[PDB]
Amino acid sequence: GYRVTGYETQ
Repeated sequence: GYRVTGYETQ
């Protein structure tokens, strides 16, 4: 298994 996140704001 694995986990991933991403987040961005201008």
